[PDB]
Amino acid sequence: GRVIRGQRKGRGSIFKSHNHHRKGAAKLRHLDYCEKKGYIKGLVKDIIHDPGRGAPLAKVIFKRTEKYGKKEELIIASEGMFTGQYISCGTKAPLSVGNILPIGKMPEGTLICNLEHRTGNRGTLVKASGCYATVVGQSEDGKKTKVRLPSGAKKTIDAKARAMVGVVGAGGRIDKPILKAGVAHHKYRVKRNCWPKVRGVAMNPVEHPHGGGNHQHIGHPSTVSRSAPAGQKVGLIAARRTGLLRG
RNA sequence: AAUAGGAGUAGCUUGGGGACAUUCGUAUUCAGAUGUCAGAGGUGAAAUUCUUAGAUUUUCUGGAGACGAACAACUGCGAAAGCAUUUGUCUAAAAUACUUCCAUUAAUCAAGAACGAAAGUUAAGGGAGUGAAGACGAUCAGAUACCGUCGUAAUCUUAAC
RNA sequence: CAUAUUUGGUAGGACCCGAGAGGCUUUGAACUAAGCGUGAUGAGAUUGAAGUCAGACGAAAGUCUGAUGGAGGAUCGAGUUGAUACUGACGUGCAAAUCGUUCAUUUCAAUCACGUUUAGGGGCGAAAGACUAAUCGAAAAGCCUAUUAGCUGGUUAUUUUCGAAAGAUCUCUCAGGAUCGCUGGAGUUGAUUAAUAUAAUUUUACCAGGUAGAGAUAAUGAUUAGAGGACAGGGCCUUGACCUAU
RNA sequence: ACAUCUCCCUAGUGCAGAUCUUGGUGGAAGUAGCAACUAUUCAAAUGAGAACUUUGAAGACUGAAGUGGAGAAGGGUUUCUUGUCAACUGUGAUUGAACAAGAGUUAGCCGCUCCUAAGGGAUAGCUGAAAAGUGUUUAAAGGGGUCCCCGUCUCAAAAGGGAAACAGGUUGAUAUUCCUGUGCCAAUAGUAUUAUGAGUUAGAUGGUAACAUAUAUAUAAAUGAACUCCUUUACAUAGGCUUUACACUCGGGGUGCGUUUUCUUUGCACUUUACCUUUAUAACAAACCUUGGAAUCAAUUUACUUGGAGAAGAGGUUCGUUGAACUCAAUUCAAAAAUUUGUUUUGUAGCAAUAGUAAUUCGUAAUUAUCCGAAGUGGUAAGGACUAUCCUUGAAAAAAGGAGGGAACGGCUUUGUGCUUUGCUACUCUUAAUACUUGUAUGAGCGUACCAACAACCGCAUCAGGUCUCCAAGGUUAACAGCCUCUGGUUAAAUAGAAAAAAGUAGGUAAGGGAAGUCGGCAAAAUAGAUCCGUAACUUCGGGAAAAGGAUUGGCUCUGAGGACAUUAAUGUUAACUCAGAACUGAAACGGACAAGGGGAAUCCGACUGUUUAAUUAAAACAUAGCAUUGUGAAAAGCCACAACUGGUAUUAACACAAUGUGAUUUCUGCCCAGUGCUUUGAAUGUCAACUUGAUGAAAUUCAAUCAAGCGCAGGUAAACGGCGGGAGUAACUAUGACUCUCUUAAGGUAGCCAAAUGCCUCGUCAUCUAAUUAGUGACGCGCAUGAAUGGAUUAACGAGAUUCCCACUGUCCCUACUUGCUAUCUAGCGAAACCACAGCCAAGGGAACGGGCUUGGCAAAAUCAGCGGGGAAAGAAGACCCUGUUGAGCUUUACUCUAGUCUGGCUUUGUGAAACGACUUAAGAGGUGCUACUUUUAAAGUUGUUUUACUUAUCCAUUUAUAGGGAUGAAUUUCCCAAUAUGGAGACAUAGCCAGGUGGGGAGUUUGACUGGGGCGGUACAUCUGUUAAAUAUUAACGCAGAUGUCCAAAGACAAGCUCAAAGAGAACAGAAAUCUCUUGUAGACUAAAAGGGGAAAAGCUUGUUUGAUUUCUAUUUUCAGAACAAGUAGAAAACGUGAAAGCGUGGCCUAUCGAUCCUUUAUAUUUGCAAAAUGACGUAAAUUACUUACUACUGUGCAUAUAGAGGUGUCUGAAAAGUUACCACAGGGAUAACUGGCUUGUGGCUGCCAAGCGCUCCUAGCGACGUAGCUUUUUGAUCCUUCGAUGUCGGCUCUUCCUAUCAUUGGGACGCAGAAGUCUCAAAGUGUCGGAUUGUUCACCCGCUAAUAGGGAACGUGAGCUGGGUUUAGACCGUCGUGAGACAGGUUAG
Repeated sequence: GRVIRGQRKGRGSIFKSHNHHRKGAAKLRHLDYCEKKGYIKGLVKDIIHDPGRGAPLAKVIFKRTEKYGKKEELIIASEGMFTGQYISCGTKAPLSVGNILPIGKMPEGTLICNLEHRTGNRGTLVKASGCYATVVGQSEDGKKTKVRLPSGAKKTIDAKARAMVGVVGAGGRIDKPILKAGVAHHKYRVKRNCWPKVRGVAMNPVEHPHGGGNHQHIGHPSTVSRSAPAGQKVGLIAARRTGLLRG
């Protein structure tokens, strides 16, 4: 028939992300010898808003270890971070909020954010506003550490991999309801080309397979296998249970 | 200076009074193991139910929610509602004592206000057991009930009511 | 056998003309769609949120009342952007959608410009199969291509001679085809001896019949009456059936 | 230049036609027409000629959102002057944006040009046959530095960023650009001179401070390297406050003109001032500093702001506005004083009056005189300080600037080696100018007309269309509105004139009533501005709301309220306009024109602001917040793209991304996991692939064996798809049925809801509204076919929403009339088209069944002008409807066949050890019936295959400018101990390649018969068999009739032999109507496998005996019929037999039915064959023996191929492997075929009869009239398919006319069951009449009312170039039911 909207989205085109307002990639400090063996203290010089990210960025100054003068990083701002706050990063760094530490050096039940799945990958996990991970265990012979993702899922990473003490800024953001369609427009204007998000069942069956039927019938199961073709994967892929969640 | 009232001061006074943090125990439950081999659960009496893919039963780890038993009483505190693990913090309270201070401040109170079990509402968590609803097996003259097995909403916490 | 010409059949454009299409390679986003960057543009009025002040009452908690204040995808609203209705005018137009009057829109999901992105079973779509340059349920350009068409239309001087069928069989066959029938040409045989062969004809012989007719007293199926006789019903008598000729 | 007919060859060889092709041309026709946009007149001039050329005078208009200026796109000499009139300038034409000849656009400073962005193109790579797809990503690469330190490139904005020019003048046409004047900017090489200030005997100063300081012609010059850090460039929206400028107004003096009978100390015009001088100062909102030290809070804005983290106060300083303000400068005199203040005189601060304006005189073109005092409005624009909002915080680089840092450092003379130590003291900097040398030592290139539409661009064109941006006067007013005015512009629009009716169109206006109108109050009218009152139900408490409903409003003369300055609380000087009150006044008229809500009572749907079908569609559809759901923790994830490599989501990370469903609020969301889905666990486990492994054979082969997934088994899931019953009985009246019973499911509909845009029946029943209610509204609810995220139920606000009603209101209507403009009309001018077989009076007839022509009748006498719509089955477009095609296309599925995707298994890439598990080999032993022969057990001894695991170098990922080996809100630049692949992570699994099973409407390609009383459900008349239809040989059709068929049979076959059946009567224990037995009678009345019809009695039936001929081979034939096939038969023949005593009979069934090509498969069969140069018995039988000896032999490997014979099947049966769907559709045909008329018929409908049994007290017939029976008609409905599908416009209403009679009334009568009054049946009669509403889509129907009565029909179902568009019936949409679905519905609804 005619290609479905989700399949059309991957052709790239006008569906590339709206990066104009966005201030640079939010990746943490890279691992180095100074971080590995000791620690570095830096100063948070400014806090700035990014709208692609759910929370602010923090402009942090370190002094060039291999050379001379001042170097600026962009860290994700923890809640309770402030301008003129001192941030410490490294193996021998003290335990305190917003510090950047290997997960092995956290005491259990601590709350942390900006986890990395491998050492020096620069905070690839736990980046959204108000969010946090919990350390849920430390290996008896070391090397591994067990942490709990903000989904509630438990995962085991190497102890060497870094994370950032405390919770991400701008928490409770989802608690306010969306007031109006213009507010929704302003949100999508800085995000992605993705909206208005029209129903599939309304359309021609030709142009979305939930479509057709004189009185807008679905006419076929809405639960789809993950083994299905991409153009067939319009419905609920690999749906273990459907209906209202209960218990 | 009231066998009235208020305020003070004193004592390693008192107590499950209130709030916040903290911490322990146990059963239960889940997951990971563990060893068995036929039944195990369940009742007026059974069946529904679970079990050879190893149930029930044994012992161990790790997690989780829940509660605080026995001790514990013609026992304590609280305005009442209500309040029982450990320690800490912030708090209030009454009596006793007083050759301490005040000098009638009082009593009970339409109006108005605060707090107010259980359930109910609304939102976030959390959601183990228990378990309104609901589902089966019976029971029985029939039984939509008592009884059995399963089991959502709720019970728990925060935030409003 | 060779050769000349013919006519018929078959393949080819094959009597000329006619589709809807299908494939291949390019070209378009000046319109229009959605997105982006850089810029602009939006008379005038109306309502009067929060906060602030003042005053009043209230033991208290608190409550009122008047200003101030200046909120809102708030209100009306010229214009701008549209385009509801008059099924208005117009309907060989001023115009292959205009014009008049009415009406919606007017501070935001706003409007406008320019530049820019995404291209054909592809895009893009606040979904109507919408739009993608007077082009769309698959754009434009060129080609395979003179595509194919059992179907529609047309198919050109003269005289003379013979002159039909619209039955049949099989057919994914019923608007068609093939093959039979009927027709023509060409030849040969027979014929010329008033004949024999021969014949949509009768004659005399000779058969074969079961339709019209006719029948119920011949059978079958019906079917209306009485009469004569030796198992049953009614209330020793009567009714029937049943036999027998009608 | 032409012939040949003398003969003969050859051909692009003969036209009326093809909606033929091409070209020309007519009738239509001097007609249609030249109608947007308020208007021209007079005179003159030019010229051949003037309504529309030019000049003047008038009249007018555009009316600062301008037909006015400017600019962008686009055009491109269209510009301008000078000519000019063949054609053009839809009239005229002397005009011209036509034609001809020329002329004309001048830049260091305005743009472009430059910079980067969104973007684009490449290098580096890497893929891909290439083409291309990508773009730092596995690089030995443009800059700065005494060999070192940095670095992907490149194009991309004529509105972002971006140095630097203004004023006046001037041309026929350009001017920021030419000219005059004044400036501004960037560079501006070397050397030598000079002047300018610094510093020296290697870097100034003041100020407590914030900070300030060079005034040289010229504010020049105030040390500084590497290496660093900032800042400008550089940014949203909204609301007020404020400052300046231009604009606008008033008042005074000065100038000229204007009005001037009368009045006016009047009206108008002019009274000018730029950049540039870090312009100097003044002023002010801010910011900051010194002092100061505040609760009794103060300072303070429209707004709140600020303060011991130091406010008020006092005194400064800075920035920004501004741009001659103010002592600003000079001079003067007085005082300060060894430099400062006061007073006088000057000056538009320079630019600057010489330039501008109004003037004034004087002619070759020159002079003179003039040019300024106060203020107010708040319209533009900009800035400022602020304040608020975002689940959104609002580009970048080039370029420029500031700060940190502390590298480097006189000149002369001289040893030693550009470096170092000694001796000496105008020197070292720094701007500008000059001279001299060094290529020629200053200013690149492009654009610059005109239009910007009122004719230059796009629209096929001087097209009422479209087309971006800025400039914005006066009055009225809220006002950039509307109306009128000044500046500037224009009076051209494809024409004029004359006349003025119809008709048209744009407008007006109308008595009395007031929606009786129609689809609907459509249209039109009424309302309407402000100020003052007053404002309900209901409500999510915000709204409703300008609700509703009232009142007031002119002009004049008064009164009050609201400022600013300065004299000590009073007195003065002095302003803008707005409000409020009161008199008087008038035709109570007054928002006067001008703009300018109609409302209410309700129902229904969508909550809302939003959006949509460009040109028939704005909504009830879509979006939307809100609710809910699924998947995914990550480079080996989700989700998507690409051929490949590689991308995108992703500058991402669960408060996230992707995928869905529902759709504000409110209230809730019952049951079912069976079905169809999706999903969870797996060797116990059924099935289930390649490779692999073993067994077999001589091998090919043939066999087994193997934890693959999948399915299957077993769970989970309904806010997955979806679904949600039927009967009986039952209560002291009557009724119903809580209650009882029951079959049945996966569950049997719970909360609700209703004849609702949801109820077939149905216009359901009751109310209520009305006058009348199929409508509306409230109800009821066994509901064809309501109902719970298919979201149900309920909702205020809200609507270019759908619907009803009421009030005001009205020319909708009674019932039309009068009127204006513009047209029409007539003239002059210019001047088409569609259409057109030939044509053009009727009536009837026949006819292809409705004729303009034909036949017979009526008839029929030129030419026209103005109209009009009866006809030309008028025009058009190859019927969009319907049917048909072995044409399509679109769409869907559990149609057929695939396939991208995807999962899983296998092999390669793919290495190295260790442990555990098996096999094999070597060592030692053992056992057996005569110098000679054989076989077995044990080592975990030696080698090898497997499972587990460790290791990394393969491989893969990540990371960084590839930066110390491991262990205890400053500033950073010239340990100790242990140790001796860029870094981690993953890793022989991935991955990739190649195979393989599975999944796979994501995508591809395709199929979805025929007959057919149209199409379709149905049937088979589609292969067949009987009788009959069938008309006496035979032949013969229909969806003719009555039927049968797809077999059955080891006997029900074959032969022989014997027998006679059905029945009836008469008899016999149990025993009867039927049981068995007997006698008599018995032409078949039985039976013959099965249909129906034929035939059959010593049988063809029944019983019995023997058997398998129901056998092999072959003809001639007969049937169907081609006289092919197949199938069925008949008569024989050649065999072998079976049976009978023999004759004989037996080649299936007593006869007429019981069935299937090619290709393919399979088993039979053969002294017959083949597998392509040869062979496979067998060296057989002989001889020979040095050997490639020599003869002679019917019988010769596996496998495949044949040949002949069957069988396995095609029932759409002379033989495709083939489902749905289109109201999104297209094409080819079709009157070979529906829906429309007509036609035939008249079943059905309607009308009229005949009769005589009854009814009519009594009485056949006054009136009736059955049971019966005859006609007529086509206003009924049918039957039909002759006519038309290259089109006869598909219902109804309105309007308008005519015909009929089968008369309802009026006229004349007849009869009566008739006393009259009536009334009833009836005849001549078609002259005349036959109505208002309510309800409808409506013929019809049905109320209410009038009437005098409210008859019935025809006219192409009267009447669409007469209208209307409500309805059936295009494309959008809704609900129910049905369909898995897409979709469907003479089911309902809205928009077209």
